[PDB]
Amino acid sequence: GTSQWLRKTVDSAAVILFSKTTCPYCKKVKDVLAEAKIKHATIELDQLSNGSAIQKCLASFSKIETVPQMFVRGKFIGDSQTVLKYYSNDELAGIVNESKYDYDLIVIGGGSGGLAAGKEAAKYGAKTAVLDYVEPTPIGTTWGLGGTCVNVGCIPKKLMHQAGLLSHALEDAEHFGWSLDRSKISHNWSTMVEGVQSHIGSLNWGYKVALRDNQVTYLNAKGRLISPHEVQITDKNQKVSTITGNKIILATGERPKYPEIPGAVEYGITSDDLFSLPYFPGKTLVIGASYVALECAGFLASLGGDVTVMVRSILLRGFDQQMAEKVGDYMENHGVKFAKLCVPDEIKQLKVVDTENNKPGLLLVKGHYTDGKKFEEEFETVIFAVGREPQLSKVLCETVGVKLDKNGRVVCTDDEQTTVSNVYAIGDINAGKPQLTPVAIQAGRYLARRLFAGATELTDYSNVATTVFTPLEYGACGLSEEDAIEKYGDKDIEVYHSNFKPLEWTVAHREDNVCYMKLVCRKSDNMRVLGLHVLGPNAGEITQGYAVAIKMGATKADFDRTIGIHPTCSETFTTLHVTKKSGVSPIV
Amino acid sequence: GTSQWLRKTVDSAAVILFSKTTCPYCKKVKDVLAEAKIKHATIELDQLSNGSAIQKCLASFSKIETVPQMFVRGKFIGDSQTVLKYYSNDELAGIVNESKYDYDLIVIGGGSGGLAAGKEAAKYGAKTAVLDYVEPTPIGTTWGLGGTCVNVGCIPKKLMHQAGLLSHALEDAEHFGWSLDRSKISHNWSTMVEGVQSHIGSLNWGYKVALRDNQVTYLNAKGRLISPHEVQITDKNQKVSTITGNKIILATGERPKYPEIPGAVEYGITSDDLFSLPYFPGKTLVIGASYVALECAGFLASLGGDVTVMVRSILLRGFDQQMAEKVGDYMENHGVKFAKLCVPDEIKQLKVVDTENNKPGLLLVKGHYTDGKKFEEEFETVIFAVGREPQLSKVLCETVGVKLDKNGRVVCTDDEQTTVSNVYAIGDINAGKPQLTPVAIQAGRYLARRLFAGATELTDYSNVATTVFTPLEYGACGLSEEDAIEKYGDKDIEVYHSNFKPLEWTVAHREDNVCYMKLVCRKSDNMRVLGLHVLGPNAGEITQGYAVAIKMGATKADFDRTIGIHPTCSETFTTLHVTKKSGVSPIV
Ligand SMILES: Cc1cc2nc3c(=O)[nH]c(=O)nc-3n(C[C@H](O)[C@H](O)[C@H](O)COP(=O)(O)OP(=O)(O)OC[C@H]3O[C@@H](n4cnc5c(N)ncnc54)[C@H](O)[C@@H]3O)c2cc1C
Ligand SMILES: Cc1cc2nc3c(=O)[nH]c(=O)nc-3n(C[C@H](O)[C@H](O)[C@H](O)COP(=O)(O)OP(=O)(O)OC[C@H]3O[C@@H](n4cnc5c(N)ncnc54)[C@H](O)[C@@H]3O)c2cc1C
Ligand SMILES: Oc1ccc(CNCc2cccs2)cc1
Repeated sequence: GTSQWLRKTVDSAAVILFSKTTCPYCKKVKDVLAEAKIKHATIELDQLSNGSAIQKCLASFSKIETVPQMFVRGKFIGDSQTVLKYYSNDELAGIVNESKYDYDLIVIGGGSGGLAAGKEAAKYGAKTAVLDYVEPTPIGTTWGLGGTCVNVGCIPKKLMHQAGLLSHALEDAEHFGWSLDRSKISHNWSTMVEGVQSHIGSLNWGYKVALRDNQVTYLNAKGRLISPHEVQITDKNQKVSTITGNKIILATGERPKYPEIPGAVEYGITSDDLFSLPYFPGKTLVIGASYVALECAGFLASLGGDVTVMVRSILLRGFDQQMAEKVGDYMENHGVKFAKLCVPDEIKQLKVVDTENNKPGLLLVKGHYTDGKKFEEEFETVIFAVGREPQLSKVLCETVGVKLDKNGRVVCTDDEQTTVSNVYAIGDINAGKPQLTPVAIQAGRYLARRLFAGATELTDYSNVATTVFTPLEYGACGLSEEDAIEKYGDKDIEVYHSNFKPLEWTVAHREDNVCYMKLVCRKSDNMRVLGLHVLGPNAGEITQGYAVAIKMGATKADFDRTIGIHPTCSETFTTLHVTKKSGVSPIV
Repeated sequence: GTSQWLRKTVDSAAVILFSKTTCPYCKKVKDVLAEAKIKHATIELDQLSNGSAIQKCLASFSKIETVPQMFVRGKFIGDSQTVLKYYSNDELAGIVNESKYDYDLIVIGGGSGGLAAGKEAAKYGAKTAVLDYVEPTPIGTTWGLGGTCVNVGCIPKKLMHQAGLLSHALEDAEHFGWSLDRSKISHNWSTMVEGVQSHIGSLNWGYKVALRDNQVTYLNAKGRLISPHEVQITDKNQKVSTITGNKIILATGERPKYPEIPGAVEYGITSDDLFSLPYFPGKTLVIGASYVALECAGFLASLGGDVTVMVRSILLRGFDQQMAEKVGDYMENHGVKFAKLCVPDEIKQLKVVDTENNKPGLLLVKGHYTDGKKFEEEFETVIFAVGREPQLSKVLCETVGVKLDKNGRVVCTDDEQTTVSNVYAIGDINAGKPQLTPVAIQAGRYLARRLFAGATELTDYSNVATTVFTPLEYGACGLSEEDAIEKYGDKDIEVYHSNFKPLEWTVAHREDNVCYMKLVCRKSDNMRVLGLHVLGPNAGEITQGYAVAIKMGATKADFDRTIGIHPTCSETFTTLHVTKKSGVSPIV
């Protein structure tokens, strides 16, 4: 019953006050703790819907059933007079700071989930340490605090995506009446990297400050869990030492893989390097077909580069494959070339990168197709986006006993708990969860509230919406069409779909029938919406609101009875009617 | 119950077949009707939850209980042998064209709702006429088929808005690395208007083609209803004649109002003239405070014009007022001048418009502030945006019986029926309804299904989302905050809000804390979202999807459990936490 909740909370919380709102004796303790700069969690029992039962089990720890009761790391401290006695005797500081370990929580990894978990834990009185270290790339690139998204991920690529998009606005401008001469317009790579890097730098520093003003200790060190409560750390000056913590959170994420071919590590780069590269890549070869590969090929072509993408098999594996093909067809018609069904064999250096003059090198790529024929072409730059992976042998001593799945990711319960009872993992290294930054932040926030504040909310990991930021963006929430058919049978699946054309595209003389959307619906369940898909401008802003409706179990009927906002792209979802089974064309 | 439905359906349907999806006799009649180009509604009894009692109740009209049964305008026509016999003998075409009236449906008004009702009715075999005539403005402006939105509303105004937004792309371009000199670039009004008008012309054409292909009769004539079934039509040649119909749908919309001051009609213009003006307005005074006024002042400013808005009292009366003031503040910080608490007293002409050199005139405007001080200034163009009104005197003879509310709008039941049992009204003139194109369209399609296909679905007019396309856009769904407090009391209303900054605005050096959103919730009803508000870019794309969740009863918890898409603006709705009562700052 309620009893096992209360004991979990009391054993885990660092400082926690069971209080009531209309209690002037409770206010006296809150104010004293606030003046002493003592942060704590608070459980207002008159607001929880079974506070009476809780007030009874409290007596199992404190032998009293009144309010307030203050606890520190599992130990009952006093009622109002006892804490007030400690305070006027100068004994309150040394009691709240009494712990078996150096910290209440050590977070290994200062990325999206790590930093989120750390700040949230500190709010409730947990002495917290956050460790972060950025191991350099093969050519030596390195960056500041924040993790992959901040430094070499979502933030720089979308800013470069946006620089690409601005090229369309210079194309459109004559049709809308602006007199600029588009043919004498060049883009400057290094100017744009400076502005992107400058915003990035403002985020590293913002994070360092945030940690400081939350009383979190930031340690720029490499962590290693040598035992369930012991984390070993290495300085930037090689200096080694050991710190201890009650709870450990692992949040060290992933890094880009390289194919095992001669020349790859020596002569190629990855996305870790692309966002601070000091020279324009030049004629580029992007090898791979994930969203990283397609997004990066996309904005290089838009900034005027000569870009080729080498695809082993298909585009965007695991995504709706009608949509992936539409995405890829847009790119192929708007200046991205593809070497389909082709694979690399080696990279040969012909020219070394010129640091002085700020120029790329020259490379020779040898590959072959699946018919056997040979690929041979020279490129100034070669980017590998062939997947990402964790390296938990650098982080996690095998003797500690954290169970890893077959890819190297951490097996966790639905509350992020590992096979060692005090160790948890969040974000990209949590086996089988969506690898996305908002997921890592919600995971790490919600988990901090459970350990140190007595919350019960779990992170919900299903139907998390995504957006691929290719030249024509692709937004999705829910099942792909092939997955929905394979799960319920083709007779049980109805798909409503339609092309559309942004009103902005009419005067600009753009394509009529490339933008596309569809709803995938289960017949036998009130036409429930299993998955939404849209290819068009601003696809993230379009998709996001519908993720709420879908989390609430939206049906086709719900979409019909809601009225559109006009003129928008997104309103076309409110009047879909052509089914795929009908065979009627979806064009405009 | 069921009995009354079946008799309403049989009485107003034009041609209707009762059928079942398995019956191969019914398939025989469908094929004859198809081959004869006979359009008809079809009800498939085995797909309806009470097809048994319906099939029995059919015998009250036909004296048989079997399927298929074919009816024409209330009269039972036969089973399969009788239909086949009529076809075989050349009698079927005459039977199905038998009517007491010229038309099953006459639509007075060819705009958003009118066109939508007509096309839908035609699909089920209703012989349909739509009338549309555009009374010219005071200076002579006139336009083609489609209504106010297509020709002088949502379509031209968003295109002009979009031209204005393009100016920020060219400001933003230098910071993302593109070379162009923003200073040597200028805008050509007439080039822009040619592109807008070209798209509008292709909409005028598309609609005449759609009516032709649906066998709808289109008469470019002004309609007056003289009796319940008699519509008097007047030619572009002034020829008068009378046509009759079973059902009448009034869908005549509204036109701009003018203040009763000297010189307003002679020398001012309205939005009806703005979108096709052959010269650039020049220095402009917009008189009004509605969305029309603010959206037009907005794009005129972004296109380099010298723009002043003259406001009697407040901005955007009827919208959440905190949101309205953030809208006006933004416009004022970006080049729109405001003359506050001011009203105009007369317009004097200093220059006649120059048709020759294609230039505007010159005008002197006199007015006064609410404290008596005088207003006096020169402008080249004065645009009145002081409301809109219907002119049902020109459509509706007194003696017919159609009740009007005190505004001239038509009083209708929740199924759009007027005080005259066969006359209906949809769109802007339907009293008490949100005056929006998606609304007018949905009402027209749903009503046509009920008249001629046996449908029961009503149009749901509650919580229709909206977007105001000012320089910084404002999307909304549900109640204003002040309305929500007036209705439930302050203690029962919680408001979560935050500022935000688009990632696109970081490198562009745009403002940190100007974009804003809030959720207005009800504490006693599970923290139900009563109103959603967002000021920022793509606010209509942002808001639309959430309208579906609001319709389904979404709470604050529903927003919390959904994960955001990153990086987006709209993802801010998924982690809102600062409340207004807490007094914490909403900046970031
Ligand atoms: C090119 C690219 C684009 C992306 N775009 C998007 C997007 O648009 N939207 C989206 O939602 N997601 C996007 N992602 C994914 C997103 O970046 C990740 O899901 C997210 O960053 C994972 O966060 P995390 O907290 O799990 O780990 P990370 O953010 O990777 O942070 C882990 C941190 O811990 C550090 N660390 C590692 N080992 C140690 C150690 N032993 N000691 C100390 N510190 C250590 C790492 O160096 C790093 O700083 C993108 C990823 C890439 C590569
Ligand atoms: C400047 C402006 C901007 C707008 N922007 C938006 C927007 O962004 N989004 C939105 O949802 N709404 C917008 N609206 C509102 C939208 O235009 C109306 O809600 C919509 O047109 C209502 O459609 P309706 O069918 O009721 O009327 P209308 O579209 O006005 O159609 C009525 C038609 O009937 C004709 N008619 C009138 N009298 C007769 C007669 N006696 N005989 C025959 N024909 C006749 C009229 O000339 C007209 O063609 C805007 C309106 C304006 C003025
Ligand atoms: O809602 C909107 C709809 C279209 C646009 C302009 N289109 C930009 C693009 C051109 C090519 C790919 S994306 C802006 C907002």
